[PDB]
Amino acid sequence: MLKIIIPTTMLLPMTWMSKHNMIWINATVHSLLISLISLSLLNQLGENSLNFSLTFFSDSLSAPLLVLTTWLLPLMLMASQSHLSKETTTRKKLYITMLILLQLFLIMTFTATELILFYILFEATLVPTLIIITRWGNQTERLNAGLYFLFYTLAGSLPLLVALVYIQNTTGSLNFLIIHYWSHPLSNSWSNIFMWLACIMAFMVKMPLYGLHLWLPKAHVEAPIAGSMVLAAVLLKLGGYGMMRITTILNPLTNYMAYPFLMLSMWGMIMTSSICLRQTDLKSLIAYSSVSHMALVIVAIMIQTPWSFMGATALMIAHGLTSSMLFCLANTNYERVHSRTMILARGLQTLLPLMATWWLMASLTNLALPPSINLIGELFIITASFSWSNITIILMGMNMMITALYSLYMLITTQRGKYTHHINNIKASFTRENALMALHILPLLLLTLNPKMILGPLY
Amino acid sequence: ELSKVTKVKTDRPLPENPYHSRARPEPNPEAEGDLKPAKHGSRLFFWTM
Repeated sequence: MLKIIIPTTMLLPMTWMSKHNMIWINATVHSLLISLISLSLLNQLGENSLNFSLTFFSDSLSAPLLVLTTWLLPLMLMASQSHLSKETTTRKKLYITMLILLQLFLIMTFTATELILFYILFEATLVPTLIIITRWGNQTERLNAGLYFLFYTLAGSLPLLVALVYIQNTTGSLNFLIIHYWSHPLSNSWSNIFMWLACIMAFMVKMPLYGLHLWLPKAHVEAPIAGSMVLAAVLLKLGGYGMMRITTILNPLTNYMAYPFLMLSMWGMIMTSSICLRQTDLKSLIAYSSVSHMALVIVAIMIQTPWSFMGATALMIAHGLTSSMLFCLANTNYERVHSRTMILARGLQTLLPLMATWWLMASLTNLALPPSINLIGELFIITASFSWSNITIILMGMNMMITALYSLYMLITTQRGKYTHHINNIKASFTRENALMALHILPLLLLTLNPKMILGPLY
Repeated sequence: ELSKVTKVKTDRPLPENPYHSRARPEPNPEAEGDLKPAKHGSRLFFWTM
């Protein structure tokens, strides 16, 4: 696995020792090369995981996420080139290094074989994120947003540390393979209930469960574009990956302990989609849409059926791509009008035609249009939940309807109508932004030809 | 001359246990042979060495 870790580390001295006219170019070149190399990790075996060594391993769950991170880093660089153009060279290098450290930490989380190493790195991801959100954010709310995010994550994760150490002491090991083979049923005692909670709430905070989701809108709104990109694409899927990894040792107590979280997510999807129906900030609308989409992944993980896990993996990948692209489009609009108000700039379908097509395709993917992987994941989760209980279909259908409603409402409000008269600074879209949207969309559409790659280890 | 330490030739046996001491407790087992490296190094969580 070091074939990906070592170049990621070498990115730092490269950027630090590169000329001020070549940081972005070199970073993009070698991040894209790293993604190309990490594409080799998709050759997963049917039954056994790829055990590179004692410390790192990868299965059909880790590989798609690793590829997504290695692919998203260049996209973040391209999106963050614009506003970080008048910054000094040292701060640009610092921002690039923060992004690289975040990517490295994400890789080592998705490849870790030890639960405690996974925890260490998955909590280490906070520091680069928090710095990015509180240092290069534009608003004055970036300070409160960073605190909310950091403290929600830590208050969720510290009991997870306690529980992991307790499990290490009792079972003797935290290795995923051993903890999977030497698995044992959990009794219905209060101690097991609280161990289950300690293991679950940490990831429930990460992928925002309805009620613990208040940090996501602040974090996604106040952070810069690249920060929002990671937070939406990978930092939310961290919780899902952790939950899918740890649910092995949390049975059969889950059957009875999942009801509160299942109900919370199945109602919060509707609540957050309705909130999206009545949002005035584009980034806030996208963040609440992300909450609504991750509610389905939470449900799928808490049901623990093979179709649910496949749908969860597919939805994670698809939602990461779609949310990142939506945030990039909103960033372009913001950099054009210097405001995040949705109703401020209207009739953009007549001034930026290709950007309108990008918005249309992104919204279609967001509302789970067949045969996109978004729909593949959503339909798999819906079938799994229907098998779990037939009543679930009502909430699932209502959520789908409201998602289509608010996505098309965003499309109509932004890229339709009469152009805003007074706004005169809307210049023709650059090649960089269009290339960013194309690099967001094309892998997403291509994955529908080979959906088996992102369907998880249970395919 | 009255302060010098003298030898006294007696016939009464020398007391075996003047303090009436109990049996001294058995000492702990004392060490072992040569040292060998730890089986898999420091078995501290994820550290392989």
